[PDB]
Amino acid sequence: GACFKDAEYIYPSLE
Amino acid sequence: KQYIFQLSSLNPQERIDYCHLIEKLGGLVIEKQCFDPTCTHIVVGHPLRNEKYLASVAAGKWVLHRSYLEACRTAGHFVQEEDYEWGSSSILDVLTGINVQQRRLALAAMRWRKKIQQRQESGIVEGAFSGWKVILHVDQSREAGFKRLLQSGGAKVLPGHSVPLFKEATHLFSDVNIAEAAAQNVYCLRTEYIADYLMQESPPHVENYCLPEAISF
Ligand SMILES: [K+]
Ligand code: NA
Repeated sequence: GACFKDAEYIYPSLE
Repeated sequence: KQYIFQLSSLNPQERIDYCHLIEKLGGLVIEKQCFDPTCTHIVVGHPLRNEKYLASVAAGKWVLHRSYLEACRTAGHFVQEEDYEWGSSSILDVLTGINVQQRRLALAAMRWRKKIQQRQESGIVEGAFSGWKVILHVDQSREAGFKRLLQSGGAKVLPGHSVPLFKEATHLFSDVNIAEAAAQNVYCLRTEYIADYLMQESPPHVENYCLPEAISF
């Protein structure tokens, strides 16, 4: 995968 | 028995030193960047709500503070992990300060490790998403990271979103006919449910995550 790029992505939370 | 490590959020000199140390103590290092479920142990410089950390939690890995590897170096062998777990009272006492987000991620890693490893000791390996059969409906840029995170926790990701898949599906996550999926006993949920399921001390209320078209079911 685009692991280095995707690593930045913070998963969404209702918190 | 066979220790397999990945490293995250560490400085360069650390990374080189710890890879050298792990190999010297008879461990394997997975140097590739994406989470690899072959690993047993992950050493992370700080918790983050990202794919690599959340996948380690969903799989119930040891999520450890770097002081673990300093203790191993002094001993000359891999030592007992519990007092070096990010969520452990021993580490939370060790830190000068921790933000609420990082504390919650640290406690989540420990909670899932305890649950998954207690069952592993009894001869069953199941991740946080065991029994999930998932339809993904997200932006193409996000699809691969959601798939990797779900598979890390034991979920099956179904091939696409066509109606025949609604019978086996348990969950459909959207950032396709939603009302028909909901009518076929599929939880149709916003994507926030996945992180919140891993992070919250009790299972989130699905009603708070239910997609509009599914609210009736
Ligand atoms: K179903
Ligand atoms: Na590797």
